[PDB]
Amino acid sequence: VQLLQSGPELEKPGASVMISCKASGSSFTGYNMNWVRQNIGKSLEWIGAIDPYYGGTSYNQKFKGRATLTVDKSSSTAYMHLKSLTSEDSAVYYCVSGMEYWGQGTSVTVSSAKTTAPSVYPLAPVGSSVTLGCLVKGYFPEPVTLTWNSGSLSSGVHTFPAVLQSDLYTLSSSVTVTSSTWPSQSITCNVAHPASSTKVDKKIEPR
Amino acid sequence: DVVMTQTPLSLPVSLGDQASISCRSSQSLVHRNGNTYLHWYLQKPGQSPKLLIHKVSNRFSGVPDRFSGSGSGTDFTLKISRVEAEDLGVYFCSQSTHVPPLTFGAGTKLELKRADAAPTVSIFPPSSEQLTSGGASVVCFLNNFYPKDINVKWKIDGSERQNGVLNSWTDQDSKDSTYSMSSTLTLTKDEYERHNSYTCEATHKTSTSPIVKSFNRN
Amino acid sequence: VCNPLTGALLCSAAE
Ligand SMILES: [Cl-]
Repeated sequence: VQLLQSGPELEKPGASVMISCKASGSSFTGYNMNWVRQNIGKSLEWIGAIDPYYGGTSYNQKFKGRATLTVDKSSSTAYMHLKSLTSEDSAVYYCVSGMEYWGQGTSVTVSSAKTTAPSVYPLAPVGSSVTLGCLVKGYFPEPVTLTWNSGSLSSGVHTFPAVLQSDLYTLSSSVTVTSSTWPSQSITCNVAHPASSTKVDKKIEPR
Repeated sequence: DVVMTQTPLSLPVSLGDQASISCRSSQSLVHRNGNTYLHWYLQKPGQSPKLLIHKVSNRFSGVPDRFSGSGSGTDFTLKISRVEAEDLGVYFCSQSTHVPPLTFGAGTKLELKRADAAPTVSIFPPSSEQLTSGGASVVCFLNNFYPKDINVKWKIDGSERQNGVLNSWTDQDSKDSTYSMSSTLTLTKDEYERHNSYTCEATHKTSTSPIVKSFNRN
Repeated sequence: VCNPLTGALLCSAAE
């Protein structure tokens, strides 16, 4: 039993989103398709469910009149429509067959933000090890990729999850090396944000 | 709605240890039909949830027998006899007795125990690149610490600044089981240049006093 | 439809 969901969605406040869930393995019409979302914080909230043999629905009153569930039997696919979106709706949305088997989730981001390239800034100092970093500030949407020295520097790295704040994302990454390695050797962060055509190498220079 | 209270929020274990996760509902989950629709799921990192135990004590297809569930009425416990590496992740209880809506517990993160470690704290001034565009972000990394709970404050010229802070935290490190945190304070260049002392201040189990790193703008 | 995990959800018989 496998549930394939559609990819990430980005919407403005007040807009709608429509997500799909393609089911394979078991009998499509044998299980109610439930929908659940996972908020920032990891808490889970059940939205509703649909019977696919004839189409009856049950909603969490919280979403009643805002969410609409549908199915297409001819393609073993269930859909979730949610309208009047706000930032409270930014979440990962799962379909779940009989509450037994879960889809892989679909990310929905509700934001006023237009696509925006990050600004990439070096983090150099003002012991045995030295820690450097890179600050990837004010971009939209996710994702960004970051490496150090084209991936050759992998150990000693902490690349933090991005955070949405004031309708743009910021990420950072630290790298720690032996103090004998920098400033003598070269340390560069490699940042890509494909949505903005951004590909930046920022070499970390001593101040 | 039925509220599901899970404890603890976080459960540090060594591999091979027993683990117990408790869930308490705001009213009985015994249905008029005599069934108790109380289920347990595990969500491993970067994965979707997977069903482990259904109807209080039944293991789902394929689930190893180190997992067991018990309880009645309003109190339920999931037990893992001997924790394996693949068992780390977030456990949730869920009820379907009183529907709609189905409801869930907040989640219990099963994590690995290790020796306490003080954070490695590094502080960074704004780059000259950022300053040319009129902005100024100050960054603090608090790295490779244990246990997970930490608190950070920014103090400028000896006074706390709360506005303009962006914090992020890593999941437990795959090699050394520690945690790390980044904190970024963003100011305008004019605000940054108005002050000289910048301090990143943390509290952590490993010290009864605050842990600080500072720089002077010069 | 009646599913074993979900009790009365879309399942009159389970009430
Ligand atoms: Cl009641």
